[PDB]
Amino acid sequence: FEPLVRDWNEFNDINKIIIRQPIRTEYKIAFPYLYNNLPHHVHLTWYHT
Amino acid sequence: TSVIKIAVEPVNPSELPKMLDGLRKVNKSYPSLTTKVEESGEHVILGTGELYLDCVMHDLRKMYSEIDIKVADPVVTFCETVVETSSLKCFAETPNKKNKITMIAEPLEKGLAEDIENEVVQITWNRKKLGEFFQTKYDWDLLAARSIWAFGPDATGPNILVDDTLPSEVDKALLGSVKDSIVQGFQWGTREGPLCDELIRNVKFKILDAVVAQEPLHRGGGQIIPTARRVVYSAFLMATPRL
Amino acid sequence: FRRTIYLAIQSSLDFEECAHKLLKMEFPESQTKELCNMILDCCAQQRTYEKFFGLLAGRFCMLKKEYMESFEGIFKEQYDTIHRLETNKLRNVAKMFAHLLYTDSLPWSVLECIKLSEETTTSSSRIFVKIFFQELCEYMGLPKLNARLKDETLQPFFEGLLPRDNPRNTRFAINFFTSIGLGGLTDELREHLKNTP
Amino acid sequence: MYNGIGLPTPRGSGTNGYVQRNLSLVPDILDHERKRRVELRCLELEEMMEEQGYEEQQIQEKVATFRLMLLE
Amino acid sequence: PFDHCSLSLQPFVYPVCTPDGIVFDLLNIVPWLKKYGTNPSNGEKLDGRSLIKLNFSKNSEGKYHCPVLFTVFTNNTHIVAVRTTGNVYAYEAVEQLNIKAKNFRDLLTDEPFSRQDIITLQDPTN
Amino acid sequence: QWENSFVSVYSKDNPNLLFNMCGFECRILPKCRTSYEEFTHKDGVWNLQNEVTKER
Amino acid sequence: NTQELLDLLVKCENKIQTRIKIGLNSKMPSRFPPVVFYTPKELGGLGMLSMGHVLIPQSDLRWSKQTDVGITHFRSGMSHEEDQLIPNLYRYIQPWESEFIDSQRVWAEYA
Repeated sequence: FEPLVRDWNEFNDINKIIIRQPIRTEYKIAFPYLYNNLPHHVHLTWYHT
Repeated sequence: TSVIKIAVEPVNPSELPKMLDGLRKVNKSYPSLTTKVEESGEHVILGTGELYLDCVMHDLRKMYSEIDIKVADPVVTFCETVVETSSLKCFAETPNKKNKITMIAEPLEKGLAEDIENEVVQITWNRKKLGEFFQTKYDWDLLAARSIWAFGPDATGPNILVDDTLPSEVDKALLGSVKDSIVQGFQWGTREGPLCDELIRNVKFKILDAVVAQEPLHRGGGQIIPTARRVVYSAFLMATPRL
Repeated sequence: FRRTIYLAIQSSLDFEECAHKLLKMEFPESQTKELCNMILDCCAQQRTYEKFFGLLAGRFCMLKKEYMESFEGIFKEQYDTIHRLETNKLRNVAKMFAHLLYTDSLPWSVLECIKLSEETTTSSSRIFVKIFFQELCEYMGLPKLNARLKDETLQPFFEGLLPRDNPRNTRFAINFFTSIGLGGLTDELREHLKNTP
Repeated sequence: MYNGIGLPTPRGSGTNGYVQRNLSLVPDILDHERKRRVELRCLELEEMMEEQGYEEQQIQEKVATFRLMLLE
Repeated sequence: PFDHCSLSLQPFVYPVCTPDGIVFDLLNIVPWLKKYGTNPSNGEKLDGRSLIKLNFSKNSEGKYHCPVLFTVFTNNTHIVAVRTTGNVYAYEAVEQLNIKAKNFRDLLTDEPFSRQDIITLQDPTN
Repeated sequence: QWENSFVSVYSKDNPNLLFNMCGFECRILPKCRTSYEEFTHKDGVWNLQNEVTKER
Repeated sequence: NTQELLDLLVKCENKIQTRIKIGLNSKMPSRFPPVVFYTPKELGGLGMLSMGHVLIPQSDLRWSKQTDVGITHFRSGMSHEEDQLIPNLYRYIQPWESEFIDSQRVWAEYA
């Protein structure tokens, strides 16, 4: 879909990170609030049926 | 076991007191979600799982406080240990050069530390019961049991501070004077970690040379504890850090 | 084949994108060695040397051994048929193998095929190794060039280049290292030959 | 997977915005514990003596030799 | 930063803190008071005998650490100071060793201390 | 004017020297300074050479 | 080396093509394959020279504005009718740094 709305950070400092498994969009959608800043107009869908 | 690590910030530092109000409210509404304002200046949360932290921040951003807040990636809280015995000694002496403390370090076995965690070895016993337990199960020495002073980090901490140097050991006047501060400094070093500020686990420290200032007065009493934890660090870091 | 290869090359922007295009088409596994030898051919006929083609066939060598041993033979074969070109082509050829070498894509072993006797060395070989070692030193810096050209684990290959055994080609080859101006190597080994008699 | 690659919307871009992955990608220590050796050497001796008699003179006999004969 | 003057905003080889909390390098703060008796931390003139000296410890590295905890003192670590003793021990050290207990004595020596004689000299959490 | 100008320092904190000439936007980084890692890659990278010692 | 040009050139080339379609009276993509634009002017085509049929290399936005990470993915350039492999102007132009060395040697030996 067309995007809904449209400098520096410290947590993104590449000296302080450990990438053991690289984040992917499946994770960013499974856990909307853990894996995303400013998650707005979001539904949190989950199912352990 | 709470193991997951999440640092959080407001986007504009201005509304940090409101973000603090929110972290209060979540800490009160949650049983073991544990928050700490870490020396780096940050706000870290320690938690259980992905779904746990998800609904945490769901409520945080949804109800308690409505600022925009940045969130770092999840990491772990760590542990520190050794692999083999401190082959030599660095020994610390009080700022006023009054007390020389020689101690070394080595690894315990996992099981007994497990029991320390199980409350099975509760030293709320008498040293006699300590000895029964220890020598019974894991071929500990009876005198090693006599030598066990305490356990480090807190009520249940898997490391052990032991005192074994007989002729200077029967200085129960000056040592039985100094045991309190000794334990303060021991649990200090164990809790604050020698390397990365996370907890140590399952490690054995043994006091082998306690040259005490005669009348270990407030000079000792006050300037003794950092010396003790420096002994702890010397042993550990000297002969074999591990994560 | 060669048509499609030349066109993927000539349609890309750098060896990254060209390598992606090549592996996204597919071929039989049969022509891997000739894949490498083909990038060789194309660069040899180029306007001038540009490390595009080197970097590309070298990336293939990095992606499997077929082109590593393929390039063993590729250097061998240009040492066999290196007289066959003009000075222009030979210059880009030497610069090619030189890029290979200081990127360590070829192994410094291959020097075994380089016998530095006068009567074994075609003047064409002489100019080839001239431009080659000038590229090596002016690429790597001279110090670690001397260091690796020193380490003994490679001297088995290097013997053909640095003569102590035969004194005639010792004189000759050390005079050639003089010529290209790597006085270090030159005077070290004719030092040893000074000590010899 | 939109893994932070591609366009937000391939709408006004002149491409279909289709994405793919780059296929060509690749000294007291011994003395301090010697007294600890001497330690249980006095302890268990008077223990193995009290195991065989606890008059404390038969055991102070057993310990004194275990102390002197060893420390020599 | 931590161990630099403030009027110079440059390093102080010998420090003399302000009774308010900053570093007033005595060598030039005496020039500042002997040429215009006021203070740069506060443009109001402040008396002389308040400028006491300070003790920043030093390790095998010489860095101006805290002696008690052996903790290197930089722009993050919280630093308290004890006025009457002449020594400065880390604020966390002094706090948990005297604001848990009731032995309000010194932090390096055998000396007592006054329950207000400790002032925060460097604290990035304030 | 300070608004249309541009100044760039190289020191022990900045290993890069950036400038902006006829139409190009260039950035020089020496090998001695913080290049543990060096490549030779796509052509955007001129390999300047020291004409006395002739080493890059 | 400028990843913003490559996009500029894709969009600008395909705006020019689109004005030619609009000049006729349709933008159907199958009435106008590439052949009609890139055919040389001897064979009657229009004779365009292209740089918008490249793949545009893409890399991981976050660390791309941070530390020069590499090239992981390849967005696509203009849309060509099949595989079709349209050539490039960049490959027929010769880089500067290599001309400057040629000219060095060439005039040295002419002197």
